[PDB]
Amino acid sequence: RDHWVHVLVPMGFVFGYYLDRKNDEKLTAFRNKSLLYKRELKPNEEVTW
Amino acid sequence: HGSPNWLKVGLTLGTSVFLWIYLIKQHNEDVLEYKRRN
Amino acid sequence: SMVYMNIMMAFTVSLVGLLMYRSHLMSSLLCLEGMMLSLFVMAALTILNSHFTLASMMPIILLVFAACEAALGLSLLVMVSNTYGTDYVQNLNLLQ
Amino acid sequence: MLKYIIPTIMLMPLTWLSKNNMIWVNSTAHSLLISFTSLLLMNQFGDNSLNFSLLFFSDSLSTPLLILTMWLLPLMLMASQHHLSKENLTRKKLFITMLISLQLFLIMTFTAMELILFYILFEATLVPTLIIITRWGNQTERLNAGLYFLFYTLAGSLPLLVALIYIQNTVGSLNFLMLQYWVQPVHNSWSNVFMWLACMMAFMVKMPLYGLHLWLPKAHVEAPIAGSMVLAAVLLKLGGYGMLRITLILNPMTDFMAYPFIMLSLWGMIMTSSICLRQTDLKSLIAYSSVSHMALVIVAILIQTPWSYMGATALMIAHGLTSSMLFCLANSNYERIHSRTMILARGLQTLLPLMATWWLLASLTNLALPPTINLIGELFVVMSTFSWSNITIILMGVNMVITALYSLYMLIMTQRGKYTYHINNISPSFTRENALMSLHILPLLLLTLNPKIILGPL
Amino acid sequence: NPIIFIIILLTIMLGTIIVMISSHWLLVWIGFEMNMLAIIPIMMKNHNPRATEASTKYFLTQSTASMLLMMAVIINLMFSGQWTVMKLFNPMASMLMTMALAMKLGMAPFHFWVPEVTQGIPLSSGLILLTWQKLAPMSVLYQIFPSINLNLILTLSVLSILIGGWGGLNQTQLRKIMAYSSIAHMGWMTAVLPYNPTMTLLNLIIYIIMTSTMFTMFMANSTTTTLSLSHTWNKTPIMTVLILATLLSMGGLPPLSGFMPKWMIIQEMTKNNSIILPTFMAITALLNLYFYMRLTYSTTLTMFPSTNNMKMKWQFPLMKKMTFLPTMVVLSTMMLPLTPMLSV
Amino acid sequence: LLDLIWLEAILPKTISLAQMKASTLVTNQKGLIKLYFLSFLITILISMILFNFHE
Amino acid sequence: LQYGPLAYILGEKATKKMTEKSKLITVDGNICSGKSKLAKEIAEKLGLKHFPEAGIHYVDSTTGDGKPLPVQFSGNCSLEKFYDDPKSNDGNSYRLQAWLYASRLLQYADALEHLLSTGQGVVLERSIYSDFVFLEAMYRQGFIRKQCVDHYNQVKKVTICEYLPPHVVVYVDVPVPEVQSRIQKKGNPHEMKITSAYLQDIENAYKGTFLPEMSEKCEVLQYSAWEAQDAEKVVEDIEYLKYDKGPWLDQNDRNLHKLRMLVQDKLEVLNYTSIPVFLPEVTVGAHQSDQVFQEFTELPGRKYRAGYNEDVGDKWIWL
Amino acid sequence: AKTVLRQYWDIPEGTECHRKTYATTSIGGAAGLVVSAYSVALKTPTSFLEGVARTGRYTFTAAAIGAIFGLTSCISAQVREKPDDPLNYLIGGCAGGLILGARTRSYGIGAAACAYMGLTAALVKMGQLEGWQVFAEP
Amino acid sequence: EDENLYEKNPDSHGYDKDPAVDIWNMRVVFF
Amino acid sequence: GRATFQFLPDEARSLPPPKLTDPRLAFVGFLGYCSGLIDNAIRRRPVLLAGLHRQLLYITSFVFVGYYLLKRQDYMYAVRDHDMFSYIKSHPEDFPEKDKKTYGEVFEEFHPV
Amino acid sequence: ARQWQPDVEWAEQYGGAVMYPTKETAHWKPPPWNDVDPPKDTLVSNLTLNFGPQ
Repeated sequence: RDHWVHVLVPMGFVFGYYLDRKNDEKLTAFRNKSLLYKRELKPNEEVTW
Repeated sequence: HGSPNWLKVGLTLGTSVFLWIYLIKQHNEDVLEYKRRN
Repeated sequence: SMVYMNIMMAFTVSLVGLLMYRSHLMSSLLCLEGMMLSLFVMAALTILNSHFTLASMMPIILLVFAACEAALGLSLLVMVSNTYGTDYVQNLNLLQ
Repeated sequence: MLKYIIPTIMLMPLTWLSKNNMIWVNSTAHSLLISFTSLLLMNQFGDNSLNFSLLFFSDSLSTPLLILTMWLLPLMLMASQHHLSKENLTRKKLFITMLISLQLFLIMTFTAMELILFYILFEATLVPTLIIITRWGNQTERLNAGLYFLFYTLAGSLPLLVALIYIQNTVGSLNFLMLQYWVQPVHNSWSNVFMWLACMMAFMVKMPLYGLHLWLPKAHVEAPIAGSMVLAAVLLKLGGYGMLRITLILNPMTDFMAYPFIMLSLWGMIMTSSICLRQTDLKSLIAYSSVSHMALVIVAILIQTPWSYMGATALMIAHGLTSSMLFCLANSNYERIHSRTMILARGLQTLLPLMATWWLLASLTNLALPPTINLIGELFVVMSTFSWSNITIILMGVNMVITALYSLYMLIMTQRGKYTYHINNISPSFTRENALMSLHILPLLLLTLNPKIILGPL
Repeated sequence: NPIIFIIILLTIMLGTIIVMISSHWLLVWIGFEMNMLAIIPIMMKNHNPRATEASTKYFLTQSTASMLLMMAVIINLMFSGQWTVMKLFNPMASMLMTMALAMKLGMAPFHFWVPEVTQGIPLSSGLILLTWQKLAPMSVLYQIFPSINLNLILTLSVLSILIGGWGGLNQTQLRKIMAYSSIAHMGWMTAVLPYNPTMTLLNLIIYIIMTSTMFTMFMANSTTTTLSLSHTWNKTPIMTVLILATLLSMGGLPPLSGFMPKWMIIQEMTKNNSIILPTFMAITALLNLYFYMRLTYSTTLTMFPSTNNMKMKWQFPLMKKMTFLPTMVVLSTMMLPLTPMLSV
Repeated sequence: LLDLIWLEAILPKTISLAQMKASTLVTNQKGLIKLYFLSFLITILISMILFNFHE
Repeated sequence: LQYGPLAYILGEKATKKMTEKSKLITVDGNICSGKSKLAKEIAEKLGLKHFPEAGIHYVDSTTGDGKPLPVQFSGNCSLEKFYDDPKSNDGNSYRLQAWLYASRLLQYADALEHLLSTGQGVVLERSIYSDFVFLEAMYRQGFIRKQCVDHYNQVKKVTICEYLPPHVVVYVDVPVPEVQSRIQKKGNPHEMKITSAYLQDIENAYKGTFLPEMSEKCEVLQYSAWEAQDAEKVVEDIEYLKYDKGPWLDQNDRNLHKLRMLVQDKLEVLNYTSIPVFLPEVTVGAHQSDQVFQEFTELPGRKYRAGYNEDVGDKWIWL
Repeated sequence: AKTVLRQYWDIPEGTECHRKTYATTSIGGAAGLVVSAYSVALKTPTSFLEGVARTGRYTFTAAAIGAIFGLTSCISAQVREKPDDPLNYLIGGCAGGLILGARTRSYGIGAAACAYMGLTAALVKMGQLEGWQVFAEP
Repeated sequence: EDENLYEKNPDSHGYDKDPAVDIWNMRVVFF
Repeated sequence: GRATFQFLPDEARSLPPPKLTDPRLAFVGFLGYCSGLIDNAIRRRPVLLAGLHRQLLYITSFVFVGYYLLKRQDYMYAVRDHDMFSYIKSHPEDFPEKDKKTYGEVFEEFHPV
Repeated sequence: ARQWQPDVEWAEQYGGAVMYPTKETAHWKPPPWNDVDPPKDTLVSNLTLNFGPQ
């Protein structure tokens, strides 16, 4: 047919990569560090969280 | 043709809808019973 | 007093060598029914001087099971002699 | 691992879900696609450290070791098809699924984030290996060898649980290797001997000493279809690496009793390779090579202070690729002559010319010809244990002598002739026979260009 | 016959409730008195002269094991006269208590209660009913628990697996191989009972499940180990794969869920600075596995299906509650972070 | 002469050690309902004399 | 015939159908004497569902629909191949007798299954007891060995426990060995020259072996002549019908007897003859070998997957 | 009872080599009675004066072991360097085990009686040396 | 008894298993 | 620990409740999803996609029961810590305040190789 | 055929009387394949009273 047996199964990568992101968005404890690691004034250490 | 017993076929389809609606009403109540108590 | 030592010495009518041995198994079921009255009496001496007023129904109920128990055990001892004619505890076939 | 386990479990409802004989091509197709994704997020930087996500991964940061674990399911399916294709498809679907089920637990192993997550996954194997040993072998002495593979591995690993649960409620909790900043030292006592000894001895039973190697030429001698779990059982032996995770810390100051493990495994090294030159079973010839220069790491871990961890890491995947291929050289050339007796296969080197290079470039990695991944590994071990005591160059030098005469004895038995027999042995080493014999030396000499990828912390 | 077979079978579990629902030593006497009255018919049903010569070896072993219990009551009747089920106020009573009750659960002394009954009862069908009599006295040792001598309860339990282990390597009859390793799984739970008496029930609920699902697998034809060969290629080859999975689970291997108790039960046995006690037993149940390997070396390697007899017909027994047993007896090891907070 | 002997002598002695003592415990449990119960009594008396059991 | 416990407590099946119409009857006979000249002729008037004797294809004659699958999968010793009576062979000529006994037992296990289900009498051709008469001249002719004779002799005390005996059992009119002309004139090209050692010995073995069941309480009706031919037809029709209730039983031995009160003779034979896979359940073979009754592990252990195409013919989804 | 150990483990500690092996043959002598009692009960009836269990030599063996089992220690406790040590008390293992090696002939029993007994010998005094406790409570 | 095939090479070339789409098994392993 | 013989008592109202799309509740019944496939495989079905009405109601069973089971598991840890912190709060003599000392106080072993 | 050694002797060495592992002892008995009824001996010649010149 459209072969869900085939390449639809490596499409579980992004399905797994969706669950890969959900942890670090609740692992958001510290913007307070001292080794660059700053989150001093800027919109650089805030982003990609 | 198809020949099942035609008696219980649907009791399994009728118990779940009894169970799930009893579950979700117990869940949608208890989702509010937290804030009603806390 | 000494009315309890005799009879606590008389509780040793179990004595296990003569609780299943030797043959004529009726001799062993004998002391199983005779191990009562060493419990029926040893209870009755204690409930009666110390006026409990309620636990003395328990020695009445102590006979009622042990009679029905031993009567069941005596039913099977016919079945060992219904197949043989002799009880003889040195009958053994099913190993362990 | 974010999701490497999550695609490689999705391989499993693909095999039975497929059609007829397409089941070989469907599995090997997608299994190669993980090798991009395995490389992809990993090999990052790099200076103290990469804690990865959560309680499930420390990313195998300073010891990569895991890309090699993912070659093999698309390396063994092309190898196993030689004499497997007479059974039912219902069992041919089984033997692919438990093989994937062996790769699942190895992926959460080597990373494992903990020490108690390690053990339950350290012991989560040995059930799918034992199924490949007992079913799918040849004639008997499978079944006792199925029991010698147990009862060494399992008798030793149970005093881990007595000691690892003992640490978990003594000093904080072991759950992280990065809560191992507070470590009290372990002095000389009569109870702290056994804490060191029980925690260590369960690793010795897999990577063997000279004693207790008695199970290693049992499972490898009598062995599945074409080395099919024998390739796995050589990784699994070097997948008892976790002594590198433990003994670097966690009783760091007990070298006082290293000496019955040194001398047993340093004199045993010079003897257990010497005891193989009179072998008559060809698959048991390789099986003692795997004893000898694996046991060189045991005197390379217990001796601390790197310039050894430079080499002790490079030796784990030195013969990860070498001793795999040597089994593949012997899983081939048995399909044609039905004996593993090394006497019988003579009259060769004229009949199969294209695989003469595959013999030599295998056996030229034990001679090891310094620009490879091999004599960049040994010559850090040599320059390490020189600085322990100077006298150790003697035994380790005679180790280099005898294995030179040992590797060529397997080559030179094929350079003879007149063949005397053999109306069979026609098949001129087909396209599959060279393909699965390749992809071994093609990464093995490639990584010698920039082998900074193969290094510890260090 | 059919209706009265329920009323006998119904009162077996009604005998054991009164053992649990009681505040009074007289009622726990009645409780597993009438169990010893209402098991004797189930032994009989087809009237074979081994069965009659087996229940009578069963009988008087559980008459004396009854009778010493009432002796233990009347001693601490004299001392302080309270009859609630609690600590027994006398070391001459509690000593006579625990090693009286050790016959009904049979420990390593009081030996041959277990093989000599279960072997050769022609009712091999079940005889799953010998899980109630392991369940009634364990409900008595939950209360008596803070009054024991701590040496006797371990010495009956250290001997338990050392002699329940050795006893069955010399066997073929798979009822005895089920009768053995039933003292061993009574060895792990009463070695723990002085230390935190819950996380004992975890071992028991697991033991009911894994043993009940073993007998239901056995009810196609299986009698002897040689008969356990001749059904792989004849009855169903999926049966051979299933009978592998439970045994390897019941040996305690960490990919399955019979490793769920030990893993938790050593969390309690050490934490109490007792280390040489689990290291003996944990290495002892290793040759409790050489039953199961060398049993799995029969059915799962096509060992001689000869004497060509075809079962060209389907199977219609009643494998009741079987579809859900090897899905909680194997796959539960990840799904129990706290089973010991439901049962606690 | 050594690797298959004096490593194989000591540990597969244990196979032949336990099965030497796994025979003394079915073949001496040969029935004898007279001799179950004479051996329960030795166990019941030796608990009185031995140790902690009355203390 | 009972259907579980739940149906059994409402309506029982011991005696409300068997209103003396049990009448479980068989014949014994000899070769070419009592085949269907007398046996099949009497179904009516008395309402007796006839069953055939034997053959390799009885298991093929059940479970369906229904056409007989060939002798490869049901590998036996091949009616009209063993007439070479191979006294020295691989072989085996005994391996016929195993499948001869198990095709025999399922007819008698469907016999009792049919009666309490319906209430009809059943004529059999040769019961489970006739199988030992062949063994007398199977022994003295040299094509059998000992340590195969004892095997089914050990099965006989194992598999025959609950079987109530037949009722007016007829030894058919049997000649004075005129079967030597009957085996020739009636065709039978492969039933051939083999002399009186197989003829006379089984005839001597009908009398001294079958006598205890003939002396068991169920009265027999014996003839020894050429045939019935309206002389023993009606005489074994009318005066056996008078022997069905009146001159019928002495120790009574078969009645679905005094435990017909929802007890051990009412369900516990009619629940253990239903689903006939538990009936040949102790038909498992030797300890290991027996040197004749074998099948190798994987060849011909690989003759099973050929007979296992889909393993169940038709069942579809959604049901 | 436990007080036998409270006169064994308390007073001598290597010295006084007669009372050491006088008390340490009581315990091992007593266990010959325990192996005698099951060998007349679990084994069938012996000759006319039970216990006459089949091969005999039971209490003949057991008390002989504990007779030397202090004696091999208390000699070698003081003569070398005067503590009690795990290597001190190791010596009583092998030749203490070889009583069972001497009778019921060796070459397959006796050295195996020597070897394993030396393993379980030294661990006992090692036990109180680290303060080991088998049957404990919180 | 015993039945084992030979040099899966009936003059044809052959890579892995047989003639066709098993021909595509090379270009899924080589590529 | 009071209010004996309840499945789960009244005082479990202020606990979250353990709402769905938690992976255990996906896993509870995933084994039941595996179990219904076994239920066909025992009986020579020979489908492995058989009657869905048998293949359903296993999913409904485990998920409902497993949810109603987990409401007391999260209770029992919540009542566990609730009684520990009170006994921490009383009796300060069993719970001292340790001194904060940096790495200028410790002289450790020092053992180099 | 070829695959392994599933030989006959592995059934008789596991042949079920007692599983004699390391020795041969007083075995039990080749236990019954059917349900267990060997010892059928139940008979008596009933009482021979003469109510004669009584």
